[PDB]
Amino acid sequence: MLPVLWLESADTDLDDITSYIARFDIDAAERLWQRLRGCVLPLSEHPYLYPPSDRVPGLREIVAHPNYIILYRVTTSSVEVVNVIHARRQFPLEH
Amino acid sequence: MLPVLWLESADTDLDDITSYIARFDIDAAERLWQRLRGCVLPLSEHPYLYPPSDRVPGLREIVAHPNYIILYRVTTSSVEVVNVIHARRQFPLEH
Amino acid sequence: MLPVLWLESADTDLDDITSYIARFDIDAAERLWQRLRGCVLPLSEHPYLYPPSDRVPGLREIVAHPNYIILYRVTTSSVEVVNVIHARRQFPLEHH
Amino acid sequence: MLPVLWLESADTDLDDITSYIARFDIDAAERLWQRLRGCVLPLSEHPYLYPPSDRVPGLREIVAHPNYIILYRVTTSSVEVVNVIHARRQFPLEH
Amino acid sequence: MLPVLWLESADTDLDDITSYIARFDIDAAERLWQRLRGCVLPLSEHPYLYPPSDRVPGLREIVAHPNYIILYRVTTSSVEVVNVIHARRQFPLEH
Amino acid sequence: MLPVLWLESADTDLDDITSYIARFDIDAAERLWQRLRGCVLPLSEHPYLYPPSDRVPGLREIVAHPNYIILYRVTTSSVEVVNVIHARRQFPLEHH
Amino acid sequence: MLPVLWLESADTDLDDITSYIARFDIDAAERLWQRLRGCVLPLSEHPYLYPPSDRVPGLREIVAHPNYIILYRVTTSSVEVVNVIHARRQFPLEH
Amino acid sequence: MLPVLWLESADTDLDDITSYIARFDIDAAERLWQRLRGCVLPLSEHPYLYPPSDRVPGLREIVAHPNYIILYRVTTSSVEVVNVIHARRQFPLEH
Amino acid sequence: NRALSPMVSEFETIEQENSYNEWLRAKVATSLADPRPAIPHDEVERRMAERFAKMRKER
Amino acid sequence: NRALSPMVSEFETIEQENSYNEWLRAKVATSLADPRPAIPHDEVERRMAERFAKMRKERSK
Amino acid sequence: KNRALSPMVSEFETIEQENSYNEWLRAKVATSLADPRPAIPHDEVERRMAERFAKMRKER
Amino acid sequence: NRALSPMVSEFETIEQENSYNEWLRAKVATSLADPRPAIPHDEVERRMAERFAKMRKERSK
Amino acid sequence: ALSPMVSEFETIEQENSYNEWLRAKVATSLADPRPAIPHDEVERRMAERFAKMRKER
Amino acid sequence: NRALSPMVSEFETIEQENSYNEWLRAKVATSLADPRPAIPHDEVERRMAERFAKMRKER
Amino acid sequence: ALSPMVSEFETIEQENSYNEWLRAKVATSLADPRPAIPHDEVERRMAERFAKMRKER
Amino acid sequence: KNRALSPMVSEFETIEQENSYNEWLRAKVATSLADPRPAIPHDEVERRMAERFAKMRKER
Repeated sequence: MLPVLWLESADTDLDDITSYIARFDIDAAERLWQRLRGCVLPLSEHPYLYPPSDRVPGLREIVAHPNYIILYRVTTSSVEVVNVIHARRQFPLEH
Repeated sequence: MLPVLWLESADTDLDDITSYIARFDIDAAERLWQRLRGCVLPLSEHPYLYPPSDRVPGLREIVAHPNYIILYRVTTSSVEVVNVIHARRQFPLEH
Repeated sequence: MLPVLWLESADTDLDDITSYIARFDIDAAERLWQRLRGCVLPLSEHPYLYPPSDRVPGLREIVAHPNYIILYRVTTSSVEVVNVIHARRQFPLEHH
Repeated sequence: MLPVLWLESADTDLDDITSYIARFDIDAAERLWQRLRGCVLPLSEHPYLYPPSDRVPGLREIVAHPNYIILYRVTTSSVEVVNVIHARRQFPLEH
Repeated sequence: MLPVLWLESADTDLDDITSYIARFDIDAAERLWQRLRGCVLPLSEHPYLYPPSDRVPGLREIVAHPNYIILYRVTTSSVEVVNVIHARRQFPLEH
Repeated sequence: MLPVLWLESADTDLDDITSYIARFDIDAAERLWQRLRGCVLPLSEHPYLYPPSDRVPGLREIVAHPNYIILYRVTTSSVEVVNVIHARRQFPLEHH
Repeated sequence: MLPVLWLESADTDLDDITSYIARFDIDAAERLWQRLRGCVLPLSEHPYLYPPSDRVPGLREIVAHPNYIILYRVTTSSVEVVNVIHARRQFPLEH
Repeated sequence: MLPVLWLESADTDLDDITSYIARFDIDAAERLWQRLRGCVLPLSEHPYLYPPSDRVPGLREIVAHPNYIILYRVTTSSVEVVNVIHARRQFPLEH
Repeated sequence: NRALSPMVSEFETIEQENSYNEWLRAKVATSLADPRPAIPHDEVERRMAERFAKMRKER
Repeated sequence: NRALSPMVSEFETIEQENSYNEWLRAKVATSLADPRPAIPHDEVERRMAERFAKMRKERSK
Repeated sequence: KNRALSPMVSEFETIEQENSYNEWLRAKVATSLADPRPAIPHDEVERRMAERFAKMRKER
Repeated sequence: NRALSPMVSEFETIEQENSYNEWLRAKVATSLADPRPAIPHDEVERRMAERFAKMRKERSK
Repeated sequence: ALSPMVSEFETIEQENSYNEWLRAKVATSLADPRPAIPHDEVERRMAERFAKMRKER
Repeated sequence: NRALSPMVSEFETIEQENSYNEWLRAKVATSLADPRPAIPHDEVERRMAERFAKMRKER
Repeated sequence: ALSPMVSEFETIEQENSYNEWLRAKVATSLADPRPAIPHDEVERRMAERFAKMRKER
Repeated sequence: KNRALSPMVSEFETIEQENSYNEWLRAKVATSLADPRPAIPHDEVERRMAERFAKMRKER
């Protein structure tokens, strides 16, 4: 059993993605976070559940939605959300 | 604990989807089945793991890949792969 | 690991309760089902998690909300939702 | 695995509820504590088990009984019981 | 994770202990069961927790109280309470 | 996850109990320590596992053997073995 | 959390090793089983603890003693002891 | 949770052991340190995992490899690597 | 008889508390004795989405 | 403000619901800002047994 | 009415596509469920797969 | 047979210890050979509440 | 060039440019000193985020 | 007073049961109030192996 | 040939013969149809094993 | 007395080796514990390692 933790950088991504979706539908930005949530939390008891990332080694890919991927790493003491990205386009970006 | 079963129609979708990917890259059609596998089998011990389908009620959606979705139903006695579809386009074909 | 099953009578409750709740707030009816759901399913891996029912022995109580209780029984081979009830009033009182 | 800790303010809540109850039934005071306690401890191995609080964000709600709610926060090093409240009335008071 | 099951013979033991105790203290009968029960259930997530029985091989001993032992066997599909015995005297009898 | 620590007074018990047990069975003294050990250490990952002590509140009882009890307290930062005692008789009754 | 299971073949090894040691010291054969035990059971909560086997891929090596290795595989539903071998010599053998 | 610390003398053993293995195979002396690593660090969250040393009391033995043993002590405030030795021969050297 | 303090009970009267309990006992006993076989969670899930969809259409 | 049906909410009117939810928010915020460090479960358990014991003594007098 | 969706808000280009996609999916699943041919277990699909790729690799 | 010290064993003499351990062995073996299938925890829990309830009724009469 | 059935991208260079960006992004995110915050704090930061948006109406 | 049935208690007399309890309460309270800092498990483990070794030597 | 510090074997061919044997052994053990028995049954088979040996004295 | 052990019952050839090995180990640990030089954390040993192999690889 591992506690679920997010990197400060994966949360900065969450705003950048939700804020962008709020411009058209504020509920779509909300619904996304609920599908994001429903992937991140299940990992506490089943961490080694999602396959390893091909593009980024040592990380695991969650295709939460056709256009969105959650990237996590299973540490010695926790499950760590590294970044959340758009599966098709280069978004969000570094600032 | 539930046994993993596929509907005959979900396997005819695997045939129509992999017999098409092989034409461009025969390994890509192989790699897909391996991501389609390590997402269908894990359901035997965790069947209520993937969220319910919005578009189709009573079914559950697995976004296995940005372009591909697995649709399954958790029965009284088994986990049933209903269909495998293209997340973006209307494919595979009718017969 | 146990499969989560509902009794026909427990769904018959869900019906009556959402059809009633909806006539004021169609989203409240929705939200309720999502809080019931988020209780019922977690039982598949942790069934002995909610305490036993006092009023009904051999059953377990989920106070999902101050006004709503889920009653389940952990069988030899499954987790079974027996009934969903209003925690304070006699409702839904099956009319047939 | 996280150790279960209570805030001084949640205990000085437990005292309050138990003292009022005892005024009628001293055993009901006792029975409540078995149940309140039998809610708080299971969290050590399953911390993300109870849903997040709507009214108070960053906290999680345990409807321990129709009239009583336990509010906890999971952290970096421990599961923390923040307050215990009557689910329907404004009681016990803060001090 | 394994479901906790009791053998009919261990229950027809619980009855026996509770009936004898009640002859003096009916609450001691009750208090025992909370503790006997509060030994048996923790096994669902931690089955290999209590050491193996010396006197009876393939079984595990729970010294629930100085005068009482719970005997369980873990298996393929469930944690099984085999018998409940008085740790010091030959009681309750088999039937 | 909590580190397992023993109070000087709980070891002082272990001493008296093995030195006593040994004068009959040097292996029984050994075997006892291995059953105490196999209780004490598992607490590091599961501290809230043994029920609270009735006679001493805020402490937890491990009936390691019908004649022997381990008493521990789960602190803010550790699992602490307070004393090891004979479950039926007043022993080891610290002589100083 | 995974249940600890042994393959029939890893238990046939256990006799072949203990029986061979009993010819010189029957207690040494016993002590070995206790060091074997103390490696196999800890795996139920920490399966991915011992490194993967180099010689045999998909298996994990436990150097329980300078002359003895435990080989296990972490399945979908259990931790499986595959074989127990002498770390330096080809022993025990196939029959 | 305990921090992983090495005694200066245990690191001088690493120096004498790896500066000798490099003479035959420089990669073997590297591979050894990687098996010496993924056995020393896991102790931070599981320090009471390896059995106590028989020959040296108050210490714990890690048979990292058939020819090599890690000796550690779990202090009040840390996990301490005392020495790394050859499981078969009297090596490394005194100074 | 005797009505109860809201801290003590989720009911107003003892008389009531019981009337509720007996009702729940009778309800569970009816629901368990019921022959109609148990439907899995995903079918209830289906019956739900169907239910709200039918209501939203009555606009 | 309007009235609420018991199926809809645990409160009698919205006015109450708002009053309650602001109270709870203020309570938690008071409880978190509080300096007194968090006590482990077994100490609360101790403070409990002591509490009921003191009451039971007061009933048989 | 017909709108042009962002590939950041939907997996569809327009709303017309989403409707005709979601009716197709509904019809597909409903066809697949009404289908009488009994469901085959995972290991048989696994078998049918290895056979499928093997037959393709043979085609030079 | 010889006498045992309470620190050494939970029994008064070895004779008892042997008698007890053969009884326990026979008891478990009877309990395992028994055909009646194992009932889940919540059913035992049910059979319990019923048991104590029947006794409490017998005390207030 | 790539067929949409084959890949989520458009060309072979897209499977180069995106994946190098992602590799650089993760490597930036891991090298970052700011310690990882637990799920319930992200949950808190979220409710606050949507609440601030709903107010802009 | 009143002696107890062995099924009911691990003691023979109520008088005794209590005398034991008060002793345990006083023992724990002495042991907790004790200033000497707590030794970790591995040191107790060390003190043990040392203890038996010293006894085996007295052959 | 190998130095004992370098390897647990004796020669380079020993690191071939032993590892092929182990590979063949595991592959035999996995292909075996007899279902895996739980830890407590092995535990039972053990107590029985040592008991049978102690009796031969 | 001096005996010839099986490599299946002990990690030593003879019993004389075991005694002189176990006294050496006892003396080694006792030297290592009595040592005043403060204990360095894992990441510093990790650093001292990468530096060690790097210096060796440089020696052609």
